[PDB]
Amino acid sequence: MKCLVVGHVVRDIVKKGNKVLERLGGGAYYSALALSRFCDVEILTSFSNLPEEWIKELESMAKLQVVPSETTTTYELTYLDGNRRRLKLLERASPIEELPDGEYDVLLMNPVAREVPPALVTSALKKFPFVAVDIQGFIRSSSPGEIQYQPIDGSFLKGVKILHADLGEYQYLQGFSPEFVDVLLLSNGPEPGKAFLHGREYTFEPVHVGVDESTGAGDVFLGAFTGFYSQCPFVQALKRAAAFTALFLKNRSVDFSMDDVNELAMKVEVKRV
Ligand SMILES: Nc1ncnc2c1ncn2[C@@H]1O[C@H](COP(=O)(O)OP(=O)(O)O)[C@@H](O)[C@H]1O
Ligand SMILES: O=P([O-])([O-])O[C@@H]1[C@@H](O)[C@H](O)[C@@H](O)[C@H](O)[C@@H]1O
Ligand SMILES: [Mg+2]
Repeated sequence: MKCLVVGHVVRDIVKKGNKVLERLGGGAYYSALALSRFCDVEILTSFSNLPEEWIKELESMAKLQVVPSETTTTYELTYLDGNRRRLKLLERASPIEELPDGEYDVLLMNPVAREVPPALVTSALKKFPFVAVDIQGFIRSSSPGEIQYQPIDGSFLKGVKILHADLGEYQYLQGFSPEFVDVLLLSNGPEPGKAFLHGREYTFEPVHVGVDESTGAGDVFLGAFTGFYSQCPFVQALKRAAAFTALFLKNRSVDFSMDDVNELAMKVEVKRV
């Protein structure tokens, strides 16, 4: 397979206690990282400058298509536990307005700062047969600071194959019922999550891991699920996505074997109804 992941790569300023570091982040990066274990990935993104080593990391995992920009999207993430976080947008790269006219088995739209208009999802749903979406960058407002949320109508998501939102993000979605999409992944950090298959609800319990931050969790979970769902029954795909994401969080990498994923996935609880 061949997939296109769309959205800004980010200069993350990660703060955990009194400690601060810069690293590569973004929905596009993290979702591509997950999908790189399943397929050839390309990333449609925008940025201005990034460190040579970060550009090498991206180009080792994916072909890059970069919309010119004079700015690079930059977020400060402050972690008070592993999941409870403050996000502050410091800088935003150029919007993404055009899709390539090549042919991909999967288009995954994962913006972080309103860089993908709803209109582009509608274009994508016509020019491509399989579209997956993370909602995060659609419900955030675009201006600098502590992030604000804006509700949106969900009707444009009809036809989306797989959609992911965490619990706090979901409440800003409206004109929306889960059956608008083939699979809704509704996650809640370390706590139990929900998955809907054609609107029928399942619950899942993630693998317990002790982490000082969870940056990229949702992106990896969406990316890995999209990969497993293409080659596993629904439930198994859910379990393997959870396990993969759990391995990513402690390894903060995707440099573990698929056999370990499959072993861990056996222990993930999933219930129907
Ligand atoms: N602290 C954690 N411990 C164990 N698993 C986690 C943790 N945080 C996230 N996960 C896994 O990642 C998935 C998505 O993470 P979540 O934090 O819900 O999304 P987002 O990063 O978009 O907020 C969860 O459903 C869970 O499987
Ligand atoms: O943690 P998560 O929900 O997968 O996604 C995160 C984005 O919401 C955030 O804007 C970005 O700066 C991080 O690098 C990461 O991509
Ligand atoms: Mg998220």
